[PDB]
Amino acid sequence: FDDIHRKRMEKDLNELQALIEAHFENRKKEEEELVSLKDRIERRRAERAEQQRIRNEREKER
Amino acid sequence: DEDETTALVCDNGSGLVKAGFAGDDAPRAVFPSIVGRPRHQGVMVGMGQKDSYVGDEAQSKRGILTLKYPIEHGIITNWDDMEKIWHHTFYNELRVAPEEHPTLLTEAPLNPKANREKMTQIMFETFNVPAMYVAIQAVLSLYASGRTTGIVLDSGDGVTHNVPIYEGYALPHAIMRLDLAGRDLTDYLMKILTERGYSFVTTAEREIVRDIKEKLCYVALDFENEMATAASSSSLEKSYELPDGQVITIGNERFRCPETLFQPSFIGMESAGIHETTYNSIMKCDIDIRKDLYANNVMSGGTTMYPGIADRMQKEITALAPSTMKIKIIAPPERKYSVWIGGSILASLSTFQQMWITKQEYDEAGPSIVHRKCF
Amino acid sequence: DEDETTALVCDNGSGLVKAGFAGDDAPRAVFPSIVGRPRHQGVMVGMGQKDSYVGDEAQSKRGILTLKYPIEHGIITNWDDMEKIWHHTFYNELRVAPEEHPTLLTEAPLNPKANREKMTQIMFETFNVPAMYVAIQAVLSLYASGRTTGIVLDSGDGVTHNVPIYEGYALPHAIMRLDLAGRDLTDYLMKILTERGYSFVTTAEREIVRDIKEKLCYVALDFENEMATAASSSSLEKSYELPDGQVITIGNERFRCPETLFQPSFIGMESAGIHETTYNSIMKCDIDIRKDLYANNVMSGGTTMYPGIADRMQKEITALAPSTMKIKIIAPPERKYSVWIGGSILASLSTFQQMWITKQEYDEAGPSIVHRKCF
Amino acid sequence: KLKEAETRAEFAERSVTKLEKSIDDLEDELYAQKLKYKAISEELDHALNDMTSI
Amino acid sequence: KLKEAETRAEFAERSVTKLEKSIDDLEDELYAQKLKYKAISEELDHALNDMTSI
Amino acid sequence: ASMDAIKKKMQMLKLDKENALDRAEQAEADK
Amino acid sequence: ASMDAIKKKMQMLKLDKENALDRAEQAEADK
Amino acid sequence: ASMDAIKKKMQMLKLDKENALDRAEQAEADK
Ligand SMILES: Nc1ncnc2c1ncn2[C@@H]1O[C@H](COP(=O)(O)OP(=O)(O)O)[C@@H](O)[C@H]1O
Ligand SMILES: Nc1ncnc2c1ncn2[C@@H]1O[C@H](COP(=O)(O)OP(=O)(O)O)[C@@H](O)[C@H]1O
Repeated sequence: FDDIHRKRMEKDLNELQALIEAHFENRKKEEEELVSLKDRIERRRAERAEQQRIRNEREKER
Repeated sequence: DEDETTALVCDNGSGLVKAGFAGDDAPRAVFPSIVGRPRHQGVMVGMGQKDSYVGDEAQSKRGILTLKYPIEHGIITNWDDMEKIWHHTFYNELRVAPEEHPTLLTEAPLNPKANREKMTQIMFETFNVPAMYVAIQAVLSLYASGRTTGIVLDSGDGVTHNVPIYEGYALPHAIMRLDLAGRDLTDYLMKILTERGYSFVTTAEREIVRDIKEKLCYVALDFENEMATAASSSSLEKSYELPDGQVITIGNERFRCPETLFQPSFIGMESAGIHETTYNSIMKCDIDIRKDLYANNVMSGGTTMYPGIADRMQKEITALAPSTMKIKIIAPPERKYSVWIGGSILASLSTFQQMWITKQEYDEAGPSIVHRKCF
Repeated sequence: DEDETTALVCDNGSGLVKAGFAGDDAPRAVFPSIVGRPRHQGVMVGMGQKDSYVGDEAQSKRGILTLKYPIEHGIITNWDDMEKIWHHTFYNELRVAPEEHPTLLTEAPLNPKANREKMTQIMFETFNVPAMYVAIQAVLSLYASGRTTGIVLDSGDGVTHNVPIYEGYALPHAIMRLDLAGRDLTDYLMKILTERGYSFVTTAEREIVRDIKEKLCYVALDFENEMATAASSSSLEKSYELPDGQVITIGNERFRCPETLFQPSFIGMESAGIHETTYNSIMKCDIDIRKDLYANNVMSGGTTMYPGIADRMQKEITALAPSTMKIKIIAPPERKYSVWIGGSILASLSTFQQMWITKQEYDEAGPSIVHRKCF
Repeated sequence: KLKEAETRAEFAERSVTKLEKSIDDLEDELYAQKLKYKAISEELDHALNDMTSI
Repeated sequence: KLKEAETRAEFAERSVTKLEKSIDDLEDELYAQKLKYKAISEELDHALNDMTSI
Repeated sequence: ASMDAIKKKMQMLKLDKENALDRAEQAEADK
Repeated sequence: ASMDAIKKKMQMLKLDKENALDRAEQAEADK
Repeated sequence: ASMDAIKKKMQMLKLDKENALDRAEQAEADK
């Protein structure tokens, strides 16, 4: 019986460390990859938006 | 998905249903004990729409549904709705059809026999389960917590049972069953939030208050002192975000609701509270039993997860108990989730295989058999 | 003009303002809780013209005014318009001045505390009343009807309260505050009269509909049968003459509106009706209480004056209630104005003269004092 | 039709450059949130692994 | 000129539609940033305010 | 990340100190 | 960047455990 | 004149007969 309790602590603490790591790392990987990716998407969209604004001004003159 | 005929295990309360399979140490899914039904006339054509929604469906579509709970004060009053809950609970999420697997359902020790008889009948005649067992919730809590001895407080949404068990034996003369529960605490909060200018009267509103309680409320180690400051200053207030972007700010009501557990008079209940209920069960047991029950106040069921409750219950019993004696509460983080886990433990014990009612004995005797076989 | 410092008594609701002095058996005057304002640009010079009109002035000049009611389903929000209503009530009707008289105001038991605090603040700070007392409408409803035990069914313009009282004690856990009232019936009738080809959307139109309802409506003992004949024949129709000479003929709308009290779904409300709330408020009380509450369901407020309402609720409660036991509705002629009478009874009791907030305690503590001094 | 189309060409293009701008002004301010809410929360969680090393 | 103005109006309408979609997506992303940020900052303020005894 | 590390370390230390303390108290109290 | 509550109490509760553990061994040896 | 005489006589008789009937029923029902 008390071995059940020990097994529970063994899995919970192995899980705790796996989880402190997975909780943090899954977010740091997904989250930093996401902002890095979307920081670039945001910049590329802003660049394209500026280019289209310029393109629209050029057509207006045409 | 399963490679053995493991029993399926559910703890069906007046609040929520916890479910998973025998042999695990945790439920795999939780559903509210809710079946929802539309209260409006359809105008558009071809938008689907069910006659009723179950569990999480009932809450997700709740904007126009009235939401009913099939279980009240520990028993099933509406079993047609429980059949939909069980199909969803056992087959849609756990992916196991009971037809090929035994099922364990739970009850309080004094739970009306009619409820254990219907639980047995339904799983055998509607789900064709090969075997059944209806378990005592107190037994299950003690297994999960690693105890054979203690007072089990199953203080959930329906009823507080309060049963002493010693060396695996029931001590029924010392049971202090009390009609004081989490559903009443919610009703009280709805009324005191009404006093603050936020009336809640519809299903959507009722579900909001239950959400406010679960996220903001606590019992407090010392209620009257906590109230003296909370009722006097904004420094103990906490806000909650309502579904439409509006907010509610709550002060002493934050703990006055949970306090009804210790002061039942707040809801018109004739009771001195859950700590005297616990104490009297210890008091009524034999003198060489009492020492082990004072050292083992066991926490299961809902409300056991309010801040200050584990420390408050040990303090309140200590205050009633004789000096010299050590009063201890069994209240680990895995507190309350002990009843589902025990269902898994019991279902899978080798010493409990003979306790399963098979769908042999069941048809020869009928559902009244559960009263003769489960305990 | 009074020769004694008798308390002033006034029920300032979402509908009507009832007022008189303590010790009488009726309000001396009753008028709507209305402050009106011009919705047009003036063109003639030397025409007088107020920025705002009060009570009967607001209705008399309503052709160019938008009319507002400061009390919203039982609570005061527009305290500035209510100061004008009180000043008019006291000085232009009763010919009294609160400065020389203690004043009693009343609210439902689950009315937000803000109402009692604001009423207390204004009467002490703008009218300089020597004392104040905010009474419970349920208390006053039973005093007027002659009961210490019963259910207060106060079904008026603002909110239906549904509270059981036993031997002078509240049984608050059984209060069923319901968002179903005479105010909703006025708006619902405007919508079903629109269905008949007579659209009503403006203040003048709302006041016309409130008059149609008050003079033509009833509920009936058997709704479906009354509906079947009203929907089939002119023999159950009744005409109404509008202020501008138009005539509207009304059929089953005459009762379909009022029927919302028993079928709240007609206005989109999640409710089983006023008879079920009465029933459940009793069923949640102890069995040695229920025997007295079922025999004493007591009407107060408007809508209780509709033909078939006492018989309709008694029939439904009786149908839901157990046999042997007797179920009865008390529905005295002192209807709709009985809470005022109860105010007179309370204000004049010798046992009540210690319940007043004086204008000493008030300034030392501020208006929040009402929350501790009245009940 | 040309005046309407030209007016609409202007309004639609205006809506395009208005939205490209509100979007940039959205996204740019949004990326600030995007880059700092996750980095603050991320570094908070990073720090938590270490904050909790006691 | 009309076909060109209609091209511009429709170009821009198609483009504004895409931009409107970008806003709808952007706002959902924004909400995710705010909601996750809020959830993280608050789950920590509360986790640390209640979990103070270790 | 809510303090998951703490939630479990908290349970570990409260339980371990309470058990160690219960042992300290009994070890002397037994006389 | 530890939160003081967690750093200070994790160490103090850890110490209550260690001190109690040693006290249990010590007192048990005496008793 | 609306039937004022009736409105009150109606209340008087309904109440008096209901009370008398309640008494008749109890007088026998009490056994
Ligand atoms: N942390 C918590 N805070 C406030 N109330 C709680 C908490 N946990 C559970 N409760 C309350 O307990 C009730 C749940 O009943 P429960 O005993 O868990 O059924 P079951 O026996 O299947 O577990 C609900 O009213 C819920 O609001
Ligand atoms: N002939 C009538 N039949 C039914 N109800 C009426 C009649 N005349 C007036 N009333 C209603 O009385 C209501 C006034 O509210 P009231 O009941 O006096 O406040 P309170 O609930 O505090 O007692 C209005 O909704 C009005 O329409």
